[PDB]
Parts: sequence; structure tokens; C-alpha cells
Amino acid sequence: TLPWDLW
Amino acid sequence: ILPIRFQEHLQLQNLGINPANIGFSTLTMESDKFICIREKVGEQAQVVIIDMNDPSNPIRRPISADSAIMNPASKVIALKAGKTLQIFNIEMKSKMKAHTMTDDVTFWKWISLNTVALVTDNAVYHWSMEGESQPVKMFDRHSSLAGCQIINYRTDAKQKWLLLTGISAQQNRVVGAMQLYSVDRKVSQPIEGHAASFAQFKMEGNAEESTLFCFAVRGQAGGKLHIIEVGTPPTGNQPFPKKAVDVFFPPEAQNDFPVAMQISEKHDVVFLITKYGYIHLYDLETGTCIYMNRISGETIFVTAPHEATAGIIGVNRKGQVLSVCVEEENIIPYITNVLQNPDLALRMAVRN
Repeated sequence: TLPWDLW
Repeated sequence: ILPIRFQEHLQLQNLGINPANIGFSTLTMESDKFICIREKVGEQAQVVIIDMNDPSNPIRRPISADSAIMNPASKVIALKAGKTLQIFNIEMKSKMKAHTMTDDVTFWKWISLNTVALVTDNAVYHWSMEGESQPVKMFDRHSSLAGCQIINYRTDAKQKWLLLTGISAQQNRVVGAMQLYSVDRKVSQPIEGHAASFAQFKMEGNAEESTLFCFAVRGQAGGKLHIIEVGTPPTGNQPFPKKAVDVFFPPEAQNDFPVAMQISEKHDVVFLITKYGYIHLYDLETGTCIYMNRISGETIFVTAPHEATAGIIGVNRKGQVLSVCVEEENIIPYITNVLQNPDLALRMAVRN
């Protein structure tokens, strides 16, 4: 759901 | 004098791109020739194509697709619209090839001028642009990648070694999980790692190039970079001696980890970029760390080789397009004089 670039 | 040169080539916002669209899910850079942004205005989808030779003149066009990736060289684009894939010639405005998959494609990438790699939940396929062929299954995914976000897919120069990378955020860490498949041995190997690349390397005295596999990880043993030869040395070759060095993460970079790697075959150096925006430079032969610094305040989420300089180019979450290359006149001096390593510097000189 949250894409990894935003982690 | 530094071993490298850093430079901001572009800010995408100055080319008219909204920050909502600057991210892994909507922006691709399959080579240093093009950047492609999938934007949505009202209920119309668009792709903006930026020719890196003529940045100030974007090709902004309405299209119906969830995903777009430009060929590494040609004005050819692949578009995914549901489970239906199409390869389109832009200048002819014509459809070359279409295919409808059974399973969703969660990740895809050009691995050459001719071939698109297609990643489903269960498998990896290669789809050739030329001809009539449908996607060909190469291997089934391994359990260790289940539920991972796929972030990359890489091949060696001969297409005999294939590598899929997935990551997973957990409470106290980001798990890295790779699957390395041998096309000749017909077997896979699970590996713990976050970023990787292949390279051709010529040892002195050998009859042929060696095929090297390099991978970085932040695991239980801390930050590690491994350089190993893959496959059987040819007659006339000695084997490459496995290296295993450190990647340093400062205390203030608690959640940091590797996300991108490219390797200069002109200079035999490894470029490594982390989640937080640090770069590290290593000698490919020895695994010696030449240099480290922070080049970006924000995540660099896509990179490619900067082919004219044998460097690395990337895009960050603020829309900065950044590159790092070797300073060809200063790297030897810097290893000699600043690093105080005349042995390494002679060896690099001598191999030149």
C-alpha cells in the first residue's frame, strides 16, 4: 500500500 | 581535489511537473536518454516524455495506461493498461505488439534494447520486442520474496545470470530479499541483500573477462558489500578472490539502507546509493572504499548508468536529477595523496 520510496 | 564530480542537471518542477507525480509509482528512467512521468489531470491520464538532450521541450500527451517505460534508446514506449501490455512506436504513432497476461504485472523494466522483463506474483518472464513471440517464463519466484515490494530486476552482460530484488518494511527493519537464477545450471539461490549489479572485470594474466556479482546489504552483520565471481572460470582464467567489505552507516542514519548500485566498467568502480541519499565509492578489484558523502536530502528512487562518463545518474523525491562521475584527472592523486594508499593507486594506474 505505502510505496517503498515513501517509507 | 575529490575523486568524484557531483552535479544537478535539472529540477523537474521547472519543467512543469507537479510534485505529486515525482515518485517510484509514476516516474521511470530506464536509461540516461529519457525520463517518463505519468500524470493525471481530472480524469485524463498523460505521459510527459523528457528527452535528456532537449530537456526544455517536453512531449506531453494524453494516454490511457497505468504504467509507461521508454526504450533505452529508441522512441519506443511500452504501456500497461490493466493486464494488457502494448509496445508503441511514438514517431510512427503505431502499435508494434500487444499481449494480454493471465496475472497482473507488478513490476517491469527494459533489460536491453530488445527485451522487457515482466514480473508477476509467481514468476519472471522476458518479452522480446522483435518478432511474434509471447512472453517466455524464465523462472518461478521463491517463497522468500512473497509479499515483498519488487524494486529491481538485473541481468549480466550475457543474460546467463538473472537477479530479482524485493524489500519489506518491518517494525525495526527493512528486509532485503534477492533471488539469483543461473540460466545454465537451471537453479536459483535466495540471498539477503538490498542493492546489486553485475560487471565484466579483466584480471591480469587471464585469458578472458570474469563475470562479477556485487551486492550490498544492511543485515545482522551490519553494512556489507560482497564481490564474488559467478560461474566457472574459463580455461586460462584464475578465479576472482571473493571480497567482503563494510558499508558504513552513521548513528544519525538509523533507518538507512542501500537502494541503488551502478558499476563503471571504464574505471572498475562501484557506485552505491542509500535510502537517505548517501553515496559510497569502492574499488571493484579490492573492495576498498575510496569515498563517502551525502548527495541528497531526499530518497533517490530511480537510477541509471550515465553512459558517456561511465557514472551514475538518479532522480529524487524533490525532482532533482543528480549525477556522480569519476574525476578522471584526480582519482589517482586522491588515492595516493589524501587516502595515503600508493599501492592501490599504482595498481589502478598499472591496470590502465
